Amino acid sequence: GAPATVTEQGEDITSKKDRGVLKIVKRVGNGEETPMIGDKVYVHYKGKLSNGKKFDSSHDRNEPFVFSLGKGQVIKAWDIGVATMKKGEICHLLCKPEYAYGSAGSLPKIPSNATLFFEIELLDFKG
Amino acid sequence: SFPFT
Repeated sequence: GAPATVTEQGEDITSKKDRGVLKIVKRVGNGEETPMIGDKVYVHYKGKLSNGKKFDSSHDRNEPFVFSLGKGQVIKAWDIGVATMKKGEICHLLCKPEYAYGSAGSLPKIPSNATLFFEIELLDFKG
Repeated sequence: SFPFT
């Protein structure tokens, strides 16, 4: 399935080249510009655990998730991954725990040492 | 909580 495919076929987008965040572009977005640090970014997402459980989805809440890019308001994988996206793009991210919640995990759904899968759509970005 | 931290 999609988690396996991005695990085996994704591109390493980390600056360290440590395979901690792999990405596949599923839907090409618009033009060439990516957001800049500090921009308000609006995303839709779906997250799955390695046991197959869906642990979150913005679609189901009927509102996008909004954060300021590059400020550590989200897991590292999201700061790194969204920074690579164009407006309108959909990608898959496969995130090792060092770029997510590490040994701590995150109650209720995310265990310790969890590799996470996400589908992310970048709806918009603005300064 | 997710999707924060």
